Amino acid sequence: TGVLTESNKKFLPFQQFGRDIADTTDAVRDPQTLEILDITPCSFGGVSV
Amino acid sequence: IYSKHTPINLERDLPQGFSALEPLVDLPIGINITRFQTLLALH
Ligand SMILES: *[C@@H]1O[C@H](CO)[C@@H](O)[C@H](O)[C@H]1NC(C)=O
Repeated sequence: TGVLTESNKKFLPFQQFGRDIADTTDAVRDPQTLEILDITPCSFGGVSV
Repeated sequence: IYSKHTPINLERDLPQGFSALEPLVDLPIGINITRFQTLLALH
């Protein structure tokens, strides 16, 4: 779940994924069109009363 | 079959530096290999 944005990461042609240090997927490759998408989590935060 | 091509200055020995070997082709063969040989092109 997230926001798929355009990316300027220079993927090698044999690389499909990019990984965060917490082993979560940061970038993905579209299997239909050879493009790279950045995954960013949606807007969230804390609420104080 | 990891591969890399690198320019060299002269022909004494291996240079000093880090050339990362990118993967090139993966083969699904899966046979028993214990010995190997290299051909030469003789004219
Ligand atoms: C699948 O889509 C890609 C890009 O749209 C296209 O190049 C490819 O030919 C398609 N494959 C088939 C079997 O139609």
